[PDB]
Amino acid sequence: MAGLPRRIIKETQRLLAEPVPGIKAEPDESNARYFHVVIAGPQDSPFEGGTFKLELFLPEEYPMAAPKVRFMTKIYHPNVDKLGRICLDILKDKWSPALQIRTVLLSIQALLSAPNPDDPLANDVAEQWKTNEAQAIETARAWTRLYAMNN
Amino acid sequence: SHMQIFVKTLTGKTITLEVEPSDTIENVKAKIQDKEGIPPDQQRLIFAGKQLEDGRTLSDYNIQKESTLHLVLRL
Amino acid sequence: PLGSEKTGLHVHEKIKHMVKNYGTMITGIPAEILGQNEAEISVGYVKKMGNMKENIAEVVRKSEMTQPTNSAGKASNEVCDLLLGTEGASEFEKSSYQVLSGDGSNLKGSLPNKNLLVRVEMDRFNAPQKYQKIKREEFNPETAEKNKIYLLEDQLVYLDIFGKVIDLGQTSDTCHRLFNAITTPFYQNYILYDEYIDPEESAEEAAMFEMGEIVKAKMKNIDCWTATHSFTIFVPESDSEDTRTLYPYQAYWTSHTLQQWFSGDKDEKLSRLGIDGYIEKLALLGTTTDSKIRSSIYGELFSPPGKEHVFCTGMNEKFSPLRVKFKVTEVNPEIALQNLEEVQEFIDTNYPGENAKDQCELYKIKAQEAMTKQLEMRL
Repeated sequence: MAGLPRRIIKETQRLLAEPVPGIKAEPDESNARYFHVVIAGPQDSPFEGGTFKLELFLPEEYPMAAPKVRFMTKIYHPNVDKLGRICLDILKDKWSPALQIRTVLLSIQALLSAPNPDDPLANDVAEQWKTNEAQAIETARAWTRLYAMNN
Repeated sequence: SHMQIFVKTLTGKTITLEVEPSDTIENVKAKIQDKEGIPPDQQRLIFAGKQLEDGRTLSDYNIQKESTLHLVLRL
Repeated sequence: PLGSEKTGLHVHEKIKHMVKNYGTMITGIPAEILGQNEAEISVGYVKKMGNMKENIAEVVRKSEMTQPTNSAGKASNEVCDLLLGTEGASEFEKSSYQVLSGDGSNLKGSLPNKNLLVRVEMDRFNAPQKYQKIKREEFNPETAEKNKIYLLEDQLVYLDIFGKVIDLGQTSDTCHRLFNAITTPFYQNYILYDEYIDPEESAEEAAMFEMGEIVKAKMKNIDCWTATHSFTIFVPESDSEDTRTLYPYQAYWTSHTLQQWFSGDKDEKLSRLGIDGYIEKLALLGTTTDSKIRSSIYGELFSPPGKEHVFCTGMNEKFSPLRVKFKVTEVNPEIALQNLEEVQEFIDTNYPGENAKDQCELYKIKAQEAMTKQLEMRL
């Protein structure tokens, strides 16, 4: 709470008070601009029953600039690269302070239910998603059970 | 101090712009809009293999007299 | 004039059928030229170990040069070129845009019962969201972050998208008061309209609020409009005023081509709104201030087919004002049909095939061959 504009303090408290369903997001003790995030694999998606760990970080320029987010758990998704980064891409526009931490988290969650392999970040993964969606989904189920079912 | 650069597309069509070395990349995109009727939000510019970012400036990429930019129309 | 409408709809049906089946080939560009230029732009992405020539193939496999443009502006240029001919398009380009009036009426009154082409350009109001205190000694317009408010000890200025400094008309007394009230380190360089800032809380927070009110009032007379989207509407002549349809044609950056728009029949689906229903949605897009209705209408009018309800949610909610602008011109069906028929013969001649998919693939392999050879000869 120390050293922060009222907006970050209140975004934080309202995330803790009324968390996004399926998402746990709590700030680190030593650093309040850093959030330890856990997103559950949506139901009826290849990631169901998984529990994916992510890092969400508010740089010094937040909220003028978007949060940085990274997956920590490996995941087989056409929009997550080998290093855990996601496409928070706003078409025909840029990040704006009208967007919030909650919006970023809801978008990642939605993206797990709606993979988009036509505008990709993980190419190998996206190729197989467009070409062989059934095999891509099976592999993701296997990745989920190997990497995301005990932390 | 005005100067002149070229913008080329995949079809080989080339246009000529008059610009200043301090001109922002969004000013360049608006000059492309003036010539071609293409919105800035529907343009990507490439110089020397790298993308020209909004909010930066022509000199920040060291773009000078008679440089050829590449206008990408599929992303 | 019973059966009179179908010579415009044949123009519509021909361009739709050809774009659907031929994609980028309707521009009439020979496959060789496409491959040659893609080659020159591609040289630097090559891996130069092993036999570079086998990874040249890796580059040619990597090519997307036959996939159609998804620039909304470029697709509009192509629709204009096909339907009006190169010279007609050039005359249409010279006429001025009209700002769509609040109720759309100026556009409805610009659609007499002839075959018409509408071009639309839509702007988004790109006003500053950020400010920073700065000393005059430290402020350099060329290098400073653009589209930003700068509060100096004796001046309040707006550094616009073109790096020009616009004074905001405040006395040095007012600026000195505002500068000296905003003292907290993390409010020296911040955002303008924070919903959590309370003018009744603090002298600093009242100064931040007052500066936002000043900037907001001044931006109302400053041109912050930047073109964001472009499309066309074909409006064939009809047999009765109440049975007239329009057909919107668009591509959309990083989202879809005009081929894909046509394949999902969004032109037909939107056509079912009628002229008044479509105009009314288009007119509301610009008058509403409810970001949820703006996003919902934007989604309905401009998403790729089937994404109307997800297109402008979440990260892509439409927070900024939009303004629709239009221009209208008459289309000669003989000219547009002759244009389309010349392109069809060009394609049939130079890229023969039993079906359209084979002509497309022959075109693609010809372009790949020309790219392969050019990249070979320069490495």
